[PDB]
Amino acid sequence: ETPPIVIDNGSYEIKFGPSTNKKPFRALNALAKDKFGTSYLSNHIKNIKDISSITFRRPHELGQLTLWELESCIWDYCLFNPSEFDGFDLKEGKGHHLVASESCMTLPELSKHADQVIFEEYEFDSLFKSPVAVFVPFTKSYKGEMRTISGKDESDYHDFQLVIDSGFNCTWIIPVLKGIPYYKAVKKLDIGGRFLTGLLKETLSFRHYNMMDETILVNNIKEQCLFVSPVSYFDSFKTKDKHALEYVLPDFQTSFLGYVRNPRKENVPLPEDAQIITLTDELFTIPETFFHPEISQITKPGIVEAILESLSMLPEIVRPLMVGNIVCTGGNFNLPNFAQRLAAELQRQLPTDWTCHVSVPEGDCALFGWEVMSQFAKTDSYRKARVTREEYYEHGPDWCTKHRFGYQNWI
Amino acid sequence: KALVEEIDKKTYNPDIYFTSLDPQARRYTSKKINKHSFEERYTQQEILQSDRRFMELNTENFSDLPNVPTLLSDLTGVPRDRIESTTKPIYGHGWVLKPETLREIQLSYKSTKLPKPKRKNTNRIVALKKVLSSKRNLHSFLDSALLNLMDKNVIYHNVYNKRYFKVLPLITTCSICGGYDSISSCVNCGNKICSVSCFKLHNETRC
Amino acid sequence: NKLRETNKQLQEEFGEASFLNFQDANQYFKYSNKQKLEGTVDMLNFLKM
Amino acid sequence: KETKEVYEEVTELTPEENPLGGYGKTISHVIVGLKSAKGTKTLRLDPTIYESIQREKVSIGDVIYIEANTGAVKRVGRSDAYATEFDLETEEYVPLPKGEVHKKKEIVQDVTLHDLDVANARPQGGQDV
Ligand SMILES: Nc1ncnc2c1ncn2[C@@H]1O[C@H](COP(=O)(O)OP(=O)(O)O)[C@@H](O)[C@H]1O
Ligand code: BEF
Ligand SMILES: [Mg+2]
Ligand SMILES: [Zn+2]
Ligand SMILES: [Zn+2]
Repeated sequence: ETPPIVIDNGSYEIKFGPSTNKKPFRALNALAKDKFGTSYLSNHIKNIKDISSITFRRPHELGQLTLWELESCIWDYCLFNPSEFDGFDLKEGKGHHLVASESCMTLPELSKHADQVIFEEYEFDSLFKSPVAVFVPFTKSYKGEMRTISGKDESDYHDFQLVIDSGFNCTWIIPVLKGIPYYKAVKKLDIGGRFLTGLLKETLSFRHYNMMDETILVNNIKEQCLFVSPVSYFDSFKTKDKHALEYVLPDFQTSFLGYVRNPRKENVPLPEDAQIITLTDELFTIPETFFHPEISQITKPGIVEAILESLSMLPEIVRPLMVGNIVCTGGNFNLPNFAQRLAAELQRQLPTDWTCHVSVPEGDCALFGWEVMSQFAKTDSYRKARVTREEYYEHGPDWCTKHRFGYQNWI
Repeated sequence: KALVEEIDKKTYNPDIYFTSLDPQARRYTSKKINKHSFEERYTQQEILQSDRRFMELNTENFSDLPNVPTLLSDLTGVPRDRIESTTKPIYGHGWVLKPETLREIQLSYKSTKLPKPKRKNTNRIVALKKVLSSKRNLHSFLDSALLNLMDKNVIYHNVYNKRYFKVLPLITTCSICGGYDSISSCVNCGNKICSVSCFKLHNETRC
Repeated sequence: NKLRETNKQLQEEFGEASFLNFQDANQYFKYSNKQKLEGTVDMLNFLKM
Repeated sequence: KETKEVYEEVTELTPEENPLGGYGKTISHVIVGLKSAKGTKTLRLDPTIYESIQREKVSIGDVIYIEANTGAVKRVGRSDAYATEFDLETEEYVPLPKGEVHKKKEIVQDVTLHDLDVANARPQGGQDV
């Protein structure tokens, strides 16, 4: 088996797939059990009939994962259920390699735990784990769609890079140079998917009936009905009266999921018995918290301050290079107008001499990163940068996590 | 000013002008009347309150509300005693190790299966079994010496900002709604209010 | 004229691959030459003004 | 027609070396930084324009209008994003200038010879009584 299996482990949902495929296999990474005790696996949460009162537990915390039991079971589930995930089928994966994506701020002890759990139980042969950052430079290896937006106006892997990820857990900004990312100018923003959902809960509680036990509705509302302030907080407030959306409660007797309507459009004239929540202000106020955390009265600096200071740590010669090619990554970036807004903000902050450009992959960036990693598996530099079974056996699990993929080494 | 005004030569502070209906006729400072980093504008108590509100926004369920002291201790290394004393806040709880899910997962992948044994009995196998029955807390990771102190230094202070905490000005809009014009501070609670309805909704519970 | 001599020799030496902004974004050396030529163009314009 | 350059949010300003002569009080140069919208930039400028600024008496968080042709600074006003610092403020806050701070432009005006005759006959300049 020449092509490996690519696993982009996400805190919210993991993306597992063969290197042959062009799209990842999406499987949730969580565990929700009804109050009556009938627990359900992560992939089976979407098929449940009630979402009002559930007990939740997600193996991946803010920093990283600690207990490998649930993750190992879920990995086997996505690795030993060919029926539920069509096309894919495997016996042992002995000759199959592994391409994984794990954060650059991992705990060395937890990195050792991950290495041992991936190698000495499932009996792999070759591994390669690296953060989603380094692979995006390989976008120059394969042709793809890549919308470059200019801030000012109204080998194969690229050495110069500065990429931001914004998923469910948190946000990470990384500078990559010479294909070797810098591990000191890296800056972490705690606002992730979790924190945006929490802000959504609090602001609806400030507006409409509470749902704090019902967090799946919060996640769905956050993914569906929000949009980033295209120009400014005040001017977007001027559109609050004219523009508004209306969500309808999901009636478990009738519909497990609700819907959002616009009063302008008459394509849905059907009246409904259940109550309807009007969202006129929180559509655009919620995304603003990245630039104005003090709306939620936090002492957090903000995204623009974080990127400016991260640039400040970098050497002056390499500072203008990074902003000239910026790639947007993460599931939070799918919110509309976010990329243009952040581009305008940082270009306004950055001085006139250097113009910064932001590259957006169309659609979600999760599948973009997955296809990038699949191309990396296709890319032959992976052959020279790979490791073998005898390297793992001849040394201890500590050497593999402290020498090659260790982060203090690249500091 | 109107020309020719009578003064009595007492007090007569040209930069101090105090006028009221005289219900108390007392200065707010007569005799000390009582009884750019954001860490400077907001004191240690205020930044810690912002931090614990942040951690309490992190949780998505009831069960992690008492997990806030543990999470904050893992973050900044503060004992839970002062967390419960000074923060002044507003089996599913004990990680995912329930055996019920462990035997229920069998029906999840029961559609197709072909397991085979390929394993040995070594110290690595014992450690793998220990990791499989993990049941460990972040507090156990940090208290133990399994992670180097330099790793702690490069995982804790590689994120925080120390000199520039703000680069954009603050909107400072009302707490309840977003009235952007004619904002003003409240009489007692000291929070910005804009509309009459906002003041009526704020004076009861928030104020 | 002193600035224009250097500007024209720089444009003659590497006026094929350093002119495009695509190479300017992805560069380590050529973007510096582009910066130098644009800076000297601005300097000569300011001097004429 | 006439071509003019101009510079337009004020970030910071520093006034000023050793006299080493007949200079009782020396202000060698003044460093001023502007923000604008399409990027910021700092520059150095003469003491005379600094005294002109002091005559305008602008603050640090303001937007100004300086024409290098005549060396005159005009205070456009405060910065709009600097609002709500106090509950009241008489001065109009005014938004931030759009585009590049260093603007090159040209202007075209139609007049009559009688306008020039009137301007020369009755000049408006002068500061004395
Ligand atoms: N179109 C969208 N609009 C708004 N939010 C979205 C959209 N798509 C995904 N998200 C959010 O992005 C998050 C996904 O993050 P994820 O990539 O899973 O992070 P991680 O890889 O760390 O698990 C989800 O919480 C979801 O709410
Ligand atoms: F793991 Be992720 F995309 F933050
Ligand atoms: Mg992920
Ligand atoms: Zn209000
Ligand atoms: Zn009040």
